[PDB]
Amino acid sequence: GLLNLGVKDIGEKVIFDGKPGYLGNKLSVSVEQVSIAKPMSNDAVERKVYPSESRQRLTSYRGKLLLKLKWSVNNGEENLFEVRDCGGLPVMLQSNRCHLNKMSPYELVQHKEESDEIGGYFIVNGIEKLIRMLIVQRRNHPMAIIRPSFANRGASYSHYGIQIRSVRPDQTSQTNVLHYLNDGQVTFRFSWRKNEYLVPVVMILKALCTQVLQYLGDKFRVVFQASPDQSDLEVGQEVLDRIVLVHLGKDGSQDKFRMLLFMIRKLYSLVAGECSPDNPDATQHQE
Amino acid sequence: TATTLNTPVVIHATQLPQ
Amino acid sequence: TGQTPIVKANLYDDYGMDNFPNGFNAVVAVISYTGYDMDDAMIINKSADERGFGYGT
Amino acid sequence: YFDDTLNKTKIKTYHSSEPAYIEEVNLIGDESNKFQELQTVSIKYRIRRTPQIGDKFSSRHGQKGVCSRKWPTIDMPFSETGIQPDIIINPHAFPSRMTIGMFVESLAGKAGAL
Amino acid sequence: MIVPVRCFSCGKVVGDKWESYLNLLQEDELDEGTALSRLGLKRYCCRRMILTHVDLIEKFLRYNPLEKR
Amino acid sequence: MDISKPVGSEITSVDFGILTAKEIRNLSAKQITNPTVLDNLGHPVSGGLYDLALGAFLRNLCSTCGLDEKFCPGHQGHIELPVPCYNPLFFNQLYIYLRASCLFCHHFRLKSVEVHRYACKLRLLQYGLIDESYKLDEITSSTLLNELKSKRSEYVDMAIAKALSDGRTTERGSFTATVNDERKKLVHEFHKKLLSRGKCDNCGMFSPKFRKDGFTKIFETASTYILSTEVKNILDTVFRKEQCVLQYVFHSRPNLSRKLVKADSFFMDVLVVPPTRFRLPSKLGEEVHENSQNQLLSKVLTTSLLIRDLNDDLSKLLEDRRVIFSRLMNAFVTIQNDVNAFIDSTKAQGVPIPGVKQALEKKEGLFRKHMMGKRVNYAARSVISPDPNIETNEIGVPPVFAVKLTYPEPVTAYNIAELRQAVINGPDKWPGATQIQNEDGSLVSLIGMSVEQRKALANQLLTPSSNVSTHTLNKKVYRHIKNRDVVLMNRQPTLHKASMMGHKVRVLPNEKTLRLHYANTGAYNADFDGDEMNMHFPQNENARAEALNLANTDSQYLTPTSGSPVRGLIQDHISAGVWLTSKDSFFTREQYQQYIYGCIRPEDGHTTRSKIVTLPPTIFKPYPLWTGKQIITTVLLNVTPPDMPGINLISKNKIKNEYWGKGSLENEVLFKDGALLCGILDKSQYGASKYGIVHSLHEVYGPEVAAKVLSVLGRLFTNYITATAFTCGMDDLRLTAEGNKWRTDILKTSVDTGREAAAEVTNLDKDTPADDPELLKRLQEILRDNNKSGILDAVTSSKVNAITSQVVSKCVPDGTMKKFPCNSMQAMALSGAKGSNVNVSQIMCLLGQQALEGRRVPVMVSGKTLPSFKPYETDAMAGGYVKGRFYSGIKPQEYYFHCMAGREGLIDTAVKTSRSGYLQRCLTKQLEGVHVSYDNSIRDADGTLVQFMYGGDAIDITKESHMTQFEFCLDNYYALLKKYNPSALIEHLDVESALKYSKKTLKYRKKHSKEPHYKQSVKYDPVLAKYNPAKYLGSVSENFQDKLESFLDKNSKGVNEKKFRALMQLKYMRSLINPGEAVGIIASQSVGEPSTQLGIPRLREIVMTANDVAAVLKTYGVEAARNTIVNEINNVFSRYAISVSFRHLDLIADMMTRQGTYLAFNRQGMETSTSSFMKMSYETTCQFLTKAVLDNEREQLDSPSARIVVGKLNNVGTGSFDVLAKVPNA
Amino acid sequence: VRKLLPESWGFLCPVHTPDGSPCGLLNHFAHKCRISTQQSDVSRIPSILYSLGVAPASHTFAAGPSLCCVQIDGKIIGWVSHEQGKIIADTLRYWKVEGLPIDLEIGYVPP
RNA sequence: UAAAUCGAGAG
DNA sequence: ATACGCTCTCTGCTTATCGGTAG
DNA sequence: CTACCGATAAGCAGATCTCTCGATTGCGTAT
Ligand SMILES: [Zn+2]
Ligand SMILES: [Zn+2]
Ligand SMILES: [Zn+2]
Repeated sequence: GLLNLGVKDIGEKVIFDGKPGYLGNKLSVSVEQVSIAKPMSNDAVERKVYPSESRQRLTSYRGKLLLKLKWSVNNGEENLFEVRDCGGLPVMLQSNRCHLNKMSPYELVQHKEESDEIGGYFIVNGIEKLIRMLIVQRRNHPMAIIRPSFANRGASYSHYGIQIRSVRPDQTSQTNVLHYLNDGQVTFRFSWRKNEYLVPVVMILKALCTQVLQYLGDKFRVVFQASPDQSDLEVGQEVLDRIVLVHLGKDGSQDKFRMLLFMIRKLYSLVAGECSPDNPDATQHQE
Repeated sequence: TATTLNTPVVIHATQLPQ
Repeated sequence: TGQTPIVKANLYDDYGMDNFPNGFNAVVAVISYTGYDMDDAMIINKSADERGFGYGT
Repeated sequence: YFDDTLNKTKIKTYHSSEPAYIEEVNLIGDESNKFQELQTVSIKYRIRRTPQIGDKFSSRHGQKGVCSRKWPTIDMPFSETGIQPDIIINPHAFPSRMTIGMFVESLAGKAGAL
Repeated sequence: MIVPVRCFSCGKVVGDKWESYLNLLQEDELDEGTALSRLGLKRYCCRRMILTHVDLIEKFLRYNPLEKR
Repeated sequence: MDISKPVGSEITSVDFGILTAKEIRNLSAKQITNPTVLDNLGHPVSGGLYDLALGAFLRNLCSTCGLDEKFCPGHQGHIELPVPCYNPLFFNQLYIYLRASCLFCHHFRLKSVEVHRYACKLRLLQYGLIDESYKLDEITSSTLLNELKSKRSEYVDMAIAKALSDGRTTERGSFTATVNDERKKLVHEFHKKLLSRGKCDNCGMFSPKFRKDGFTKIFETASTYILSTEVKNILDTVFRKEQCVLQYVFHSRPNLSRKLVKADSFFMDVLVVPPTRFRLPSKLGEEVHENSQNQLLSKVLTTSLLIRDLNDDLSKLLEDRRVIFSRLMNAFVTIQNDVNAFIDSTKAQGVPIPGVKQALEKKEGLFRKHMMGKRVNYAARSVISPDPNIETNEIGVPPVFAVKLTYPEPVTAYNIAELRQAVINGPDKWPGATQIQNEDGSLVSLIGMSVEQRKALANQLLTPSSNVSTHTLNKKVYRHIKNRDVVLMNRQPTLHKASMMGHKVRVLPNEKTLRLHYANTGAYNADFDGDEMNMHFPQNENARAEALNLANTDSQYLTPTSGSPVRGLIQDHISAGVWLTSKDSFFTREQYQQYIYGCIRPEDGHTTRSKIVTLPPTIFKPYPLWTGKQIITTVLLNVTPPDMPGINLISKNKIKNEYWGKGSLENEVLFKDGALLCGILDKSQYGASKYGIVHSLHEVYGPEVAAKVLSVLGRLFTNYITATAFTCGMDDLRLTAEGNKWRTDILKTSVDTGREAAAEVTNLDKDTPADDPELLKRLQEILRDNNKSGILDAVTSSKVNAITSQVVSKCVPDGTMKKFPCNSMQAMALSGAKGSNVNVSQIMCLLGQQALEGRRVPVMVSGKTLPSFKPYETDAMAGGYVKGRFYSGIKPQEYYFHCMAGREGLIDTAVKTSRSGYLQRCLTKQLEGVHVSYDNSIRDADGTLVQFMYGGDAIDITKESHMTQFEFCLDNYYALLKKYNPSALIEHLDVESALKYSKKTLKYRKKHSKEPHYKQSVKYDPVLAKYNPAKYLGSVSENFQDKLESFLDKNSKGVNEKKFRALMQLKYMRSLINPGEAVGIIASQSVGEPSTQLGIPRLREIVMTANDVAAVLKTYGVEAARNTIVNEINNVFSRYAISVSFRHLDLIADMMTRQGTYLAFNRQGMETSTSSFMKMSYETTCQFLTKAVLDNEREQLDSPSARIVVGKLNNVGTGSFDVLAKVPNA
Repeated sequence: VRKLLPESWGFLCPVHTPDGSPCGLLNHFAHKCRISTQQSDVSRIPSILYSLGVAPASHTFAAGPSLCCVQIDGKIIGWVSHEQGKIIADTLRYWKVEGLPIDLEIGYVPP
């Protein structure tokens, strides 16, 4: 699925104590299996809870979420495991984690549901709430953009730009914008945590394919929350992994380099008048 | 009791007592 | 008391809307008669809903 | 509910304008190991929404409108066959709104019912 | 939900022609117009009262709370 | 409000002054200490935010007063701040007067000669002698400076003495908009140049530059922080030295109190806690959420305790002193920021809790939500449903409202006939009472009472009072809203004044919806698809008078936007007119008599003869017939008053003379001597049209007779349509085979329109193939440019519109299978009951070209309009040319384009009302007080004269309609002469002098006008400028008199010329705007409401946000700017074909230009205004409150906005005078 | 943003749109438009693309819009001529409609 | 008994 | 178990650093 | 020669109809 992919992408959070340049015990901690089941309820041996009861109880239709951790030490000396629950996670009806996933319309009537009840909506405190679909930029597409907001980013900015909303296999998106400056210097911009960050693009070009990576890693070493164990080169390659075109991922350095080369050429066309801005209002560039 | 219907709003002495 | 549309698209029954009636067929007279409907109002027969037309809960 | 804090019987009331009929009651219990007493009740009432004058009715073409009067059947026009139409819609709605869908739908509806 | 006792427009009692209409459509191969006519429904006001009824109460009767499912 | 409780004292004015610490400590009922609101067990902690002595709190008798929760007004406490801290309101004032000084000399860094010069200039502006000060500047070693100062002081004192001795300015100054403007300019230049002194002049030693990084902190540089007590002491010394110079910078009216202005006002020595009544906790069942003000005060109290403890620790006594000093400094800064947060919720550092300023700043503040627009009592709301049999001046109140709404009628000796039986009825038996308000003010209730006791109470309504003190008053009964009462009906949004009228109430028996007659549809712009509207029920006789007389539905026939009518029957009655007044309409004796009595029932007063009169049958043999013309004639004869002739009128309608047959004359309408002799009643006659029959009846017999005529015409046309129907069908929409063949053959000529137009725009040969790659390439180059495609979108659109017109002309009204008047679609379209020719064209011929913002359908990046069409489809079909009609249906691509156009229309319709309402709000806030004085000169509330003559002639636009309809006036000369009755209009009016001067100036003008306007020396004023048009007969405007003279000189025709001109001039004397008319409000509505329908942005470039006014003002002056303003604010209205009376554009331009500049209608213009409360109630309440309180401004409560805020009667219309009663005894 | 656009030909329902503030924004989908919910197996697409003549990006030495860029799912695959671009675009459509999923959305932006 | 924020609607 | 610490507009104005002119 | 007054160039603040419903209203930690 995708929860497991996402939590695999999350990784570890290494914190070192100060007990005796060796920091001590590594404590590499992560999660490896995230799973849900049908919503049961103990009322010794657990029975089943059906959305008819959830609606009539004025309560939520929530199952149990189980995360199994990886409480490791010293890079694998002892790896304790723990399958901890995560409370009542609401589950949407007619879905493979709901008690009515395959019930026939006769069976649906049998459990007080309806003849042709449709799912798609969660039940929360007995109120039926769905999660409205949204429309966003098309994924993995370097689209020319000319918006005046870029010109307001400061001095020497042009309203021109090349934007992309990359999406990782776990279906989470990171944005990248190559701004064009009046000087002729292009400028990568992203938002790693919540604030804008700008980097010259030739820097990232040479860094993707150790002098720059240490240089680049030293810039973002603190905001990325890299542990003291990780070297600056490691955090630099991690930056080139977790920001630059996360739709190529690891084992994609050369591919990301070619992609950024292409984006630079596209920007040069867009500022030279050989191509037109792509409307994000249109449906031609939307998902 | 003792409202604008039943008491003067402002009662002054025109001159000194006589 | 719902009713099936006499006039209905083919998709009306692909989606099984007949499981959920929405209105009722009524004898509509396009006529300037009572004077109580000019802009957008409309006139409803009294004895029609005295016998259950358009009733709901 | 007889209350321990005051030892006096207190009753809740109906906070609504439209008189209602008690349709159903659900004595919701709590799934706790203790024999916790009944505390949550879901009372559902029905109220009869007989069409009054002023209720918006609409066709499938956007001819929304309130009902000005429930015109008695004797006073409505009657055809040769003797049927008084249940809905009278003023003709002037169509020339500007241009809903010929309603005209053709009325035609097809009479043809289908015949 | 259930068949109306009377036709709304005219007032003719059509509260008994429902099962008969179903039979005449089912027991005998009849078109809808033929069955409606053979029951005594010539005015289109009476014809639409039975022609287009859904009889939803059947779907309402499955959910009986007084009988074990 | 009770009429039997009289109030003597009235607030003359208020003045904005700073409260001082010493004053607070004297009034306060207690000072609060601990930052705990209330301790456990439920009681409030003594000394906390709540207390017994800050107001009775939740069943706790107040200690301060000794009265319960209801009878304790609340009392004010204070917080002893340990240290004085900045007041965030005045931080910019404190930060300008903190700089611009020498810290050693303790003067300003400006030479005292300049400081004294500004002081005397501002003292002269205190008294209004603006020009005298400009000569004061015209005065031009150190011992001579003292003499120069003394000379200036003598000059100023002597000018003041002369002005006060001349009867020009009293002891309290003369403050107005212009003197305020010059004072503001002077002070701003004062401050701008006061910071220009980087080095002191009294002792030329440099000083540090104070640099403020943000509020709550100020830093010095040679960086270094400076304590607040240092700033207070510094500015205290500076103000002590320059008290004489700041006494005239912080004041505008003479400080008769002579109280010195300190620097203590600029600092928060004490915080003031409002009475507990104003911070009561949010109670929601069990939830109790304490006030945000209580939380902020708790925070400040906590900071006070902490900083006091740090101070005490420092008092009980190196490194420990270092840490305690750092902590004490941070306690100072934190309590400063917490005070700044308790006052303002956006200067802080840290979503944030609302501050006391935030309760006022914008909408939903205390000004635009609880003072301007309140929430009213004794009112109702519902949904409107139509109802004929309602008299067009009535509204149908449902029984629910009719039993809820009540009116307090005091019982008299003449009312106990009906109020006794109203009490006997009870609160449910309509009509009846719900309460008895006794002599003692006690409100005895009837809701929970028995009928026996109710009658027993009724038997004592009119008893004598056994109280020596209440002998004046008498009991009141709160009767149900009876049939005689009046109700102010409004329907939001109120785009114009006519949307809030006053109706007489009819108590319908049946249903819960406000039933309203059809005529008022355009007046409220209402429909009946669930529109909701509100009824307000006034509670005193003086309020009944205005809705019954001034806002009465009869008084509202003509909209002041142009004087046009916006009444008249709308949809069914119009077509019933096109049919009933046909030639084919013949009526037997029974039918005609029933139709006549069906609408003019003389049992309530429909007709003015008390016995219906008939008319002789039009066709005698074989049997007595009639005509619809005769029906109209006898209806008019019955409704029109007796002892007066009938109307005479010649006009037209919208139905040509071809739609009735060859040689027909029904298109021209003729009324002769009260009889309808020709022409069909239409939309033009009765409806939203000017100069028709109903308009003429309005102008001749009065407005009430026109209202009765509207009621009877509605009733008659209804009773005629309920005996004869009128229906639209599917055959009405059809065309013959001839028409269809013509339509097809013309539309086949639209096949090559697109290619030829495209080749034309790109300038190639017309005979080039659609596949020619050159044409494709040139269209592609056109594709990216937004203007080359603009001219490719304009020429083709014209061609397809022309082909549309060709189809429409050749098809209709010829090809249609059913012809007029059989074709009910055309019958209701030509007549004007609904729709246009374009609608029946689209229904029968074609939709046409779809417009999306002036251009054609938006195109893809490929060069395709739609996926179905090839790249650059050289065919008008792809562009958006919808050939299909709503009768035959339209193709999917055309359906898509029609969806595009409809969505665009919905978007703009959503935009227009909201976008264009802000401009109307701006205008209405500015021109709220601009009314008509008794000099017939329009001026603001204060008095700053805006214009001298309304529009130049002082003619009311609601009475200007038939002033230049001379032929109409002559035809109905006798009726008008009867209506004016000059018998009693000459015993108190002069004629000879005004007529003489008018003749003299007319002769002088005819002697002149050979030469252009500049050379035309007047030597002779216009009569209006010299003579009062409402007091001297014949005082009339130049253009009116000239047009009347031209009419009398081209039409030489028992009426003579002298009597006709006497009648016309008397009519002009009665067609003058009455004194006290809110001409500003009317102008604002009449310029904003029609603006709903280049366009609105152009308005914003002229009214709100400053050919070009700037160029014409900078070159040609102020009057040229006014003329340009009027011309441009008119021709945009003209292009939309809305008639806009120039008595509005002139008033707008003359209010904008009142300062000689181009004052737009934004906050910049409003800043130059005398009353503070208007500016506070408009926007930026903080800045205007600061400016009001720093000048100790005492606004005189004249603006409409201010008089509401302080609870006094308005200064327009009914309040623009007093009323005093004559008493017989001495 | 709120304007109806021709790019929504069968994806957004033109007539279906709320009236007022949300107009042009709270759209609805055409009843036959099905939004994809899982990944298409494009791992085998380069193989057929290489047979057609899509020269790999590692060994082509190409740049600019002057040449067509063949890309999959957001990563550059190769660079080919424009005419070859038309040929392979239409050919891939032929094969996929007639290994290759049915959700393979092919967009060939021509010069 | 409140008041805010988000959402849904009526004209 | 709970009480206490907390990255989409338009009109102005105000501040600012570079110009001279005139004793 | 310096001081004082303009002058855009940049930065900054406040703004862009009534009415009915519904739901929800805090983590976090050191005891
Ligand atoms: Zn029937
Ligand atoms: Zn008190
Ligand atoms: Zn000094």
